[PDB]
Amino acid sequence: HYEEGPGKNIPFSVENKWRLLAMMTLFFGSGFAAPFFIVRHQLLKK
Amino acid sequence: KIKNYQTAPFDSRFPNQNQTRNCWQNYLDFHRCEKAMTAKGGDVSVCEWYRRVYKSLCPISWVSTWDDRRAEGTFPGKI
Amino acid sequence: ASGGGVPTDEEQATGLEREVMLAARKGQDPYNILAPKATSGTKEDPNLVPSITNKRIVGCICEEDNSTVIWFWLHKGEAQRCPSCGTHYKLVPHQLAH
Amino acid sequence: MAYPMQLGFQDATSPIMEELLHFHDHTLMIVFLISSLVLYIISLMLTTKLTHTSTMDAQEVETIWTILPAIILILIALPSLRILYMMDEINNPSLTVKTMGHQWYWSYEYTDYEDLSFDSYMIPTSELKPGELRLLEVDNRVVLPMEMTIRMLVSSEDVLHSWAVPSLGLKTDAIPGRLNQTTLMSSRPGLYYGQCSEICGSNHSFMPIVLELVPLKYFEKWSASML
Amino acid sequence: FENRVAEKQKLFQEDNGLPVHLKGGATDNILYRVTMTLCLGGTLYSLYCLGWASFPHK
Amino acid sequence: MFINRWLFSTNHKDIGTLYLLFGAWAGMVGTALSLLIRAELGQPGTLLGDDQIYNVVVTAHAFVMIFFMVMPIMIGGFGNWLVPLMIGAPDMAFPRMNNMSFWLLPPSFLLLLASSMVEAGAGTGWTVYPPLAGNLAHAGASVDLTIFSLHLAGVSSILGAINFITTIINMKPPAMSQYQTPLFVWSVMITAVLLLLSLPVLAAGITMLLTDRNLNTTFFDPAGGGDPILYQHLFWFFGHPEVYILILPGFGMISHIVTYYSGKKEPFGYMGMVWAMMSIGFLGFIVWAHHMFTVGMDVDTRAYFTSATMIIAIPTGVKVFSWLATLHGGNIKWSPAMMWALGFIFLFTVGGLTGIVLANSSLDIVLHDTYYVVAHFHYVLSMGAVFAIMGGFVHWFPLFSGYTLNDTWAKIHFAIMFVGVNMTFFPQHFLGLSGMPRRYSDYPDAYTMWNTISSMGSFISLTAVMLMVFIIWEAFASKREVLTVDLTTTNLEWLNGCPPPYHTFEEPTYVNLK
Amino acid sequence: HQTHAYHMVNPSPWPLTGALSALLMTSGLTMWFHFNSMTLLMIGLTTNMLTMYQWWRDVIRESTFQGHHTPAVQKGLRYGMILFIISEVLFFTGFFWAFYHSSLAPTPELGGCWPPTGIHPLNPLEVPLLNTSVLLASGVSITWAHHSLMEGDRKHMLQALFITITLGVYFTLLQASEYYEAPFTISDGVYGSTFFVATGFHGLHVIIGSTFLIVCFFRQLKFHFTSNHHFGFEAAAWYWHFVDVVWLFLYVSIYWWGS
Amino acid sequence: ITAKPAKTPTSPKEQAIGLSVTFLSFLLPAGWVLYHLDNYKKS
Amino acid sequence: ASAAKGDHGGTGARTWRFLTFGLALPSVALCTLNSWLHSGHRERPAFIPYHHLRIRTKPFSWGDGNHTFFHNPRVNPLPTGYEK
Ligand SMILES: CCCCCCCCCCCCCCCCCC(=O)OCC(COC(=O)CCCCCCCCCCCCCCCCC)OC(=O)CCCCCCCCCCCCCCCCC
Ligand code: HEA
Ligand code: HEA
Ligand SMILES: CCCCC/C=C/C/C=C/C/C=C/C/C=C/CCCC(=O)O[C@H](COC(=O)CCCCCCCCCCCCCCCCC)COP(=O)(O)OCCN
Ligand SMILES: CCCCC/C=C/C/C=C/C/C=C/C/C=C\CCCC(=O)O[C@H](COC(=O)CCCCCCCCCCCCCCCCC)COP(=O)(O)OCCN
Ligand SMILES: CCCCC/C=C\C/C=C/C/C=C\C/C=C\CCCC(=O)O[C@H](COC(=O)CCCCCCCCCCCCCCCCC)COP(=O)(O)OCCN
Ligand SMILES: CCCCCC/C=C/CCCCCCCCCC(=O)O[C@H](COC(=O)CCCCCCCCCCCCCCC)COP(=O)(O)OC[C@@H](O)CO
Ligand SMILES: CCCCCC/C=C\CCCCCCCCCC(=O)O[C@H](COC(=O)CCCCCCCCCCCCCCC)COP(=O)(O)OC[C@@H](O)CO
Ligand SMILES: CCCCCC/C=C\CCCCCCCCCC(=O)O[C@H](COC(=O)CCCCCCCCCCCCCCC)COP(=O)(O)OC[C@@H](O)CO
Ligand SMILES: CCCCCCCCCCO[C@@H]1O[C@H](CO)[C@@H](O[C@H]2O[C@H](CO)[C@@H](O)[C@H](O)[C@H]2O)[C@H](O)[C@H]1O
Ligand SMILES: CCCCCCCCCCO[C@@H]1O[C@H](CO)[C@@H](O[C@H]2O[C@H](CO)[C@@H](O)[C@H](O)[C@H]2O)[C@H](O)[C@H]1O
Ligand SMILES: C[C@H](CCC(=O)O)[C@H]1CC[C@H]2[C@@H]3[C@H](O)C[C@@H]4C[C@H](O)CC[C@]4(C)[C@H]3C[C@H](O)[C@]12C
Ligand SMILES: C[C@H](CCC(=O)O)[C@H]1CC[C@H]2[C@@H]3[C@H](O)C[C@@H]4C[C@H](O)CC[C@]4(C)[C@H]3C[C@H](O)[C@]12C
Ligand code: CUA
Ligand SMILES: [Cu+2]
Ligand SMILES: [Mg+2]
Ligand code: NA
Ligand SMILES: [O-]
Ligand SMILES: [Zn+2]
Repeated sequence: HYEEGPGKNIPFSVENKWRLLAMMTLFFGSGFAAPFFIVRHQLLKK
Repeated sequence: KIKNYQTAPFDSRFPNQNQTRNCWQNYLDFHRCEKAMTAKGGDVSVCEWYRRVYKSLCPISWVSTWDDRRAEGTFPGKI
Repeated sequence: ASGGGVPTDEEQATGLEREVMLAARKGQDPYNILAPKATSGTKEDPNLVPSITNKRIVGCICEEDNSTVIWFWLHKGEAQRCPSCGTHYKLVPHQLAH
Repeated sequence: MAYPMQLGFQDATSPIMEELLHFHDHTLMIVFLISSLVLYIISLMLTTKLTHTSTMDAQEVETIWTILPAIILILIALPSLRILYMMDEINNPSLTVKTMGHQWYWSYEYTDYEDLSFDSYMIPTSELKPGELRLLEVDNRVVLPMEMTIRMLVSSEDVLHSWAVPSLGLKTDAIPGRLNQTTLMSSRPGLYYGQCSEICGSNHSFMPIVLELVPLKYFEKWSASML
Repeated sequence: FENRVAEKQKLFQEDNGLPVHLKGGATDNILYRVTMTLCLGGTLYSLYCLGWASFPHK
Repeated sequence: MFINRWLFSTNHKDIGTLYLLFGAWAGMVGTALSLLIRAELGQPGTLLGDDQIYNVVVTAHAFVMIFFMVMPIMIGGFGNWLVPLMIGAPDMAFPRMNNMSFWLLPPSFLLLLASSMVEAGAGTGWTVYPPLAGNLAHAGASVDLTIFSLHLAGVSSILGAINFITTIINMKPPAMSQYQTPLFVWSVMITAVLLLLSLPVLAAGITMLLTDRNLNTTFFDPAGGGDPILYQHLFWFFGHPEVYILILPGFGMISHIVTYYSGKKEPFGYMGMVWAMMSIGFLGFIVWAHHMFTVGMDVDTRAYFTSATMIIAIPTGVKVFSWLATLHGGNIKWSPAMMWALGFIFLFTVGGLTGIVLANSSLDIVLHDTYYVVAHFHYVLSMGAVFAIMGGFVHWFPLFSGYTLNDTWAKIHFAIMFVGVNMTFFPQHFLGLSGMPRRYSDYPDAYTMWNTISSMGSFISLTAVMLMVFIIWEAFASKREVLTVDLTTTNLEWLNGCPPPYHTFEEPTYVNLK
Repeated sequence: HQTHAYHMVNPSPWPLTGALSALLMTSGLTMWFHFNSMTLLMIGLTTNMLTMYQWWRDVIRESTFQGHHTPAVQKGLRYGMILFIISEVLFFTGFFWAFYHSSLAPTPELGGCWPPTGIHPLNPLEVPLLNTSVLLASGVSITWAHHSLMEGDRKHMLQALFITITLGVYFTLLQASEYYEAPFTISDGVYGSTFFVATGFHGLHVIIGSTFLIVCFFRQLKFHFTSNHHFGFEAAAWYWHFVDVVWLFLYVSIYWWGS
Repeated sequence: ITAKPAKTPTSPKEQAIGLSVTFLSFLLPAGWVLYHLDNYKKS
Repeated sequence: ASAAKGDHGGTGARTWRFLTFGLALPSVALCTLNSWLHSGHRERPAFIPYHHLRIRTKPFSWGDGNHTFFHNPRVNPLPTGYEK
């Protein structure tokens, strides 16, 4: 069967709070940065 | 014979914000009246009121396009 | 004008459908399709709550038309009471594997 | 035009816009009153250690807070609708002017008598004159006679624009294939500004509207001079 | 034709812990692998094409 | 195992979880866009030096906040988590179709970011009116990608709506009438009905925009006898229901949060609250043309829509007064969630009253396509949909995770956000009465004070968004496991513990009829 | 071990292959319309059909073969299908709105009349009337098929259903013909626009519905349906009435009143 | 609500790092882009 | 309406087959007759290049980009007229 209970019903590990911090940082970070890099991308096109 | 024309008056057939038909009607009415006369001999002059209303209301570019299309055979309205 | 060739639920129904169907023929409701009928729910006449374990969630509509449902676990053992209205309920464990 | 740190409506240029201000004051008293009453009552509910956590009867009080709000809406609708139908009421204009929206400028047509038409573009910031207003000035203003009923017909030859003059309470969308009527009546001479009020591409922020309201004789001589 | 539904009920009820999309046997597996391959390959060819169309090519 | 569980799910809690994750990521994209917006308007002049790029930022901001943050969090997230638990249902009716509703959203989003990466993006507004959205003024793939993004998000929400309606109708304990379902479940069923009826009209409109762009139809093109106003009618026929769709689940969660932190067994006026949410759903289908008071339509039509729009105040008023009534004589717990909910009641009221100002076609002539509209709707999405999402999230995080947040950090986050949004949007009222257009990248000079204050406020909310991420990390980093939750007798969703097991109500609840 | 009647479904990949097929068809149309290529479209269409097959196959496996379709599961699917059909009525309503908007206020570009100057409409008494007769007939024939199944009659169900499908296909070939023969095109302004897009969506639904009936025909051949459990058949019958009634509205509106 | 004390407590030092790292993940990339805007236009 | 027939005691397959072969298919057969009668070609109309017709805002994504999908040379002109 699947694992149940705290830290186990999620698709990301919380075993290590620093590995986790990296992941949360990449994940919310990729999201927030994306628009800035699209503006960049269009400014460079012309 | 009102002449002493300032602008197209309120026409109760076209009482609301959209005045597209009003322009269009007066354009048809003029070129109709103009054909009646420039056929049966008489005077374009009796067509004058239709001319002043459509000239007042119609965008230049509409009249201009309508005129080009009368000339081309592609005018969709009945004259 | 007519003829056959079309199976029946009795011939061809299977798995849980067949189980629900045969239980209903005997007037039994093992799969909780029907609302239980309440008793007077006194100490002497408690609401009999079937379970395949030693606990099951009751929800008590204390009065007819009440929009608020009172939820609590009922454990195997002494009759518990609804915390809002006091009606008694008793767990009657074990079943299924027939 | 708007002035720095402006809070409310541009000062009323027509009697129609005069009516909107007094209707707005009306509606806003009602907004402040209700907003304040809600804020107050929240804090009243949240400032007592006294409790009543049992079931409360809902009949009597639900009456109060449907009838009262319903009366307030009628107090607002009444004058809202008086003003709507007053605006619509038949005027008899002395004059018709057409405006065509474009990417990215207004074209004007005065064609009651002569074939008068010109293009109206925003003065670039690098070419402003001392005391001219950034993004609001145009090369060719819309000269119009003050104290007289004018009919504006609005349209476009490309995409949607919208022709607005906040001081006169005017906004009429500019749609290709369509001629929208509106009526304009400045109680006063001067310069009355507006901006394209429907997103139309790259330069939507930069195709403004300037009305110059002068007496008839000046208007007639202007028109003659523009042919 | 004859009614072979009872055969199929036995096959699909066989207690082998296989999920319903694989329980028919080896063709279920083949068809799934072809489906998922077309989907994942198509999605990467999709990402390539967005790549292509994101930069100007007169 | 990871694939079978997270790519192949048929579990309502795991899919609720994928939704909340997706929503939270979209929120970041949505937020960055909103800061580019307010950066450009932060001092007079041009920052991006390209007012098509600005137009693309504004368009995407709205698409992302509406379709990728609010709807997936409220309906996909809180909906799949809570609705099955609140009716003691073992899952949703169509638990595999439920998984496709979720996996349609990443593709939908990939289409939107493609739209902004190809050509010059879609600088159209989220309304996407033609002819600007047409194949002349927006030649090339951008607008078509936008249309196809909306198609996939559309299918996702229609299939989801069928799933919630079926689930809430068919999967209650046999003894539970609809008048024994909690108000959050009501909010989702009524939302789902709106989605069922409205999205297919949008699909029609935008499909007719797709054929005008690519198959030489002329639905919206005068040259072929078409009419751009037609598209406006089809879009707004969806668009008004859409805004009630954005807030109804909000109302649901506010009702539960205020009840709970008032230490009450029930909200005041349950049946009145059902009535209100149903009246709001119905009326939300006969008011759409209040988005069109300036297109040139007949006075009588403008008087009907003015009047029909204002009616909605009454049922909405019964909800607001009923929430104050729930607080009355409460044993008030000043939890972070209660703070969000009290923020909601106030800011939503403000936003709704400026709505009532806009309802008057007369005033709307001067206010339409100004920042007074932008102020109205940010008071009811960025202090309404957002405040109800925060309140819900801090309230149910322990149920979803098994872990508790730091309540002090969370009160701090509330305090920063409240100042942020009020500093960002209150001044926009002034910008609006004084006639600043919307969809502008630069403004006449008089508008600078309020644009500067507004842009500064946008930054105070960035600081809250950043803190939020840290706060969620701290909760998972520290691992304070939940023990006891009060009021489980009137909050069935907590009664299987935190987190609840993968499979709940394998044995249905027992409910007597009497 | 459950003691409720509802269906916990095995983990499925088909939701994911569905969503990706959606991405491949939409990005493939974009590729087709704009970058003159069909391969993304070809692939998305294929995976979509592959998805559709394996998903509904699994539903057959789950129901006919594993018996997870209790009365409760069946009551749910009923609601599901009614709700799906309602969503399709609102979709069509969008096009009727379009049609009525354009035709009730014909613009100057059209000559200010309906039909537009230069549009020579189809005689509603010719193939249109035949088409109407065919769909209504199919409505009768699918009702006979329904009563045959409920009465245990295998041969007459298959006969009634074959007939219903034949008529389905007949309508489809007729419509393909009058599309070829029509003197106007999708590009003949808003007349061509409303006409081909509204009837073209109708045509698609006739094919979908026909396909559904054919699935029901083959399942009946393999004896999947009992006289009392046949929801696949009712759903197809509901869909088919829907398609029929949409056609009556198109006939009355576009072909007749719009002529 | 009630809860167990943290299984893996996160000290002030540890929060300072997580907050610092969190903020920087948001600010550096945006800051890089906004700082180089001129460089994108003149090009 | 009752329509005008009769019927309606019990509701059998038998009745609906009656209507299938008694009313439905006969109606289809009459309308098929009535159609394979007013068919055969018709006076194709004088081409006029009206601007509200033969719309081209973008080439079609097939053929030479100027033919509609069910182009009939016989009855569908291009924007420059009928084909040789
Ligand atoms: C943000 C900067 C504020 C700028 C103020 C400018 C003053 C300088 C000129 C000093 C004065 C110069 C004299 C010039 C007179 C011009 C009169 C005019 O043109 O007349 C038109 C004016 C009339 O409006 C006013 O009379 C100003 C509005 C003030 C409303 C009350 C708020 C007071 C607190 C201020 C903090 C605001 C931020 C938080 C507000 C919270 C959200 C509402 O403009 C409006 O029409 C504003 C429309 C706003 C609609 C929103 C309705 C909801 C209100 C809720 C109140 C909650 C209670 C506070 C409870 C507060 C607790 C948080
Ligand atoms: C829900 C919808 C939504 C939300 C949340 C927002 C949020 C914000 N909006 Fe939005 N906006 C729109 C919908 C929304 N907006 C729409 C529809 C338009 C019109 C578009 C058009 O004209 O075409 C618009 C237009 C618009 C303009 C006008 C552009 C113009 O006319 O030129 C501006 C300018 O200030 C603006 C600013 C902001 C700011 C500063 C925020 C926020 O920064 C305020 C602070 C809020 C947040 C930062 C919320 C964060 C929430 C999360 C991250 C969720 C976390 C997830 C979990 C906990 C699971 N918006
Ligand atoms: C959740 C989202 C949401 C909600 C709930 C609402 C709610 C309302 N909205 Fe708004 N609205 C938007 C989102 C929303 N809106 C968006 C996104 C736009 C424009 C988008 C665009 O153009 O891109 C918009 C635009 C919009 C316009 C067009 C303005 C213009 O473009 O010119 C109008 C006009 O009437 C309007 C009105 C209202 C009204 C009357 C309500 C009512 O439902 C509010 C009712 C609530 C109250 C009234 C407060 C509570 C009641 C009481 C305390 C009782 C007492 C009250 C009285 C006596 C009045 N809205
Ligand atoms: C623009 C024009 C303007 C005009 C103005 C228009 C006005 C429109 C008015 C609409 C009227 C609406 C009223 C609403 C209520 C109507 C009646 C309620 C029906 C009902 O609820 O009755 C029940 C159901 O009956 C049922 O559906 C009905 C059962 C019917 C059976 C009796 C019929 C027998 C008569 C002959 C039948 C017709 C022939 C059939 C074959 C025809 C082939 C072509 C009770 O059934 P029962 O009687 O036990 O037997 C059932 C038969 N097996
Ligand atoms: C290019 C265009 C081509 C069109 C293509 C599409 C067509 C759709 C049709 C599909 C083909 C299917 C046809 C089926 C035909 C025969 C089935 C064989 C069985 C049979 O012969 O059926 C019999 C009756 O049907 C019978 O006469 C069958 C009767 C057939 C009816 C045809 C109609 C004939 C019209 C002539 C008369 C017109 C007058 C009508 C006016 C009055 C109406 C108001 C009864 O059977 P049974 O005794 O109960 O069986 C015993 C045990 N089962
Ligand atoms: C009897 C019908 C048979 C159908 C099968 C045949 C062809 C495939 C198309 C079917 C799909 C149906 C509707 C899509 C839209 C328009 C097509 C209209 C129907 C049609 O086929 O109309 C033709 C136009 O073809 C054209 O351009 C169309 C070219 C094909 C375009 C591909 C579709 C692109 C649009 C997809 C949008 C889908 C959005 C759905 C949203 C889902 C809900 C959220 C008419 O031919 P013509 O030469 O103009 O006139 C005849 C003159 N002799
Ligand atoms: C050239 C050919 C091109 C063809 C490709 C185009 C698309 C084709 C789609 C055709 C539709 C096929 C649907 C097949 C469904 C089969 C599965 C089925 O029918 O499943 C049944 C239940 O229905 C259920 O789930 C309900 C099933 C719901 C399906 C609804 C289908 C309609 C919607 C299709 C998509 C619409 C697209 C619209 C585009 C704008 C199974 O239960 P029963 O029948 O009671 O059996 C059990 C008994 O045997 C017990 O004794
Ligand atoms: C321009 C191009 C755009 C393209 C977008 C296309 C989008 C998606 C790709 C299509 C992938 C579909 C694949 C088949 C899906 C079948 C769904 C289905 O059949 O769903 C059923 C539920 O809905 C029911 O009945 C009834 C509902 C049936 C829904 C049929 C799905 C078709 C989706 C078409 C769009 C819908 C909206 C149309 C209106 C505008 C079954 O529920 P499950 O949870 O599976 O099982 C539960 C078990 O108890 C069964 O034993
Ligand atoms: C169902 C009953 C509800 C009751 C409310 C009324 C609703 C619908 C029916 C009304 C349709 C006809 C109305 C007659 C009045 C005038 C008609 C008219 O002419 O309306 C035109 C367009 O209507 C058009 O297509 C309108 C097209 C129809 C749009 C209606 C929108 C509602 C659709 C949703 C309903 C759900 C459907 C459920 C499925 C059964 C508007 O153009 P004009 O303004 O004339 O421009 C000419 C100018 O020169 C004048 O200044
Ligand atoms: C999220 C998904 C978003 C999808 C975005 C939509 C874009 C889909 C466009 C597909 O792009 C294709 O790539 C081909 C190569 O792979 C191109 O070859 C073209 O490029 C070169 C021309 O210089 C040469 O290779 C060829 O001659 C020429 O056909 C081709 O035109 C183009 O259609
Ligand atoms: C709206 C969201 C944005 C909110 C505000 C974010 C601002 C936070 C600042 C973080 O940004 C950094 O700022 C540096 C400068 O302070 C930049 O270095 C730049 O300048 C340095 C010297 O001034 C050089 O060493 C570097 O090479 C050069 O990249 C660097 O790239 C950037 O990451
Ligand atoms: C009758 C019905 C349900 C009562 C019940 O079954 O519990 C109740 C629920 C909500 C009630 C309504 C709401 O309280 C809103 C309105 C309040 C006014 O006092 C009367 C009319 C009013 C429109 C009410 C009529 C009626 O009492 C309603 C509609
Ligand atoms: C094969 C089967 C007889 C044996 C059995 O019932 O399985 C019979 C029953 C009904 C028959 C079908 C129906 O009569 C409908 C069709 C009639 C056509 O004349 C031939 C094909 C047609 C599609 C038939 C094929 C086949 O003979 C069927 C399917
Ligand atoms: Cu022109 Cu905006
Ligand atoms: Cu609205
Ligand atoms: Mg506008
Ligand atoms: Na700027
Ligand atoms: O709204
Ligand atoms: Zn009780």
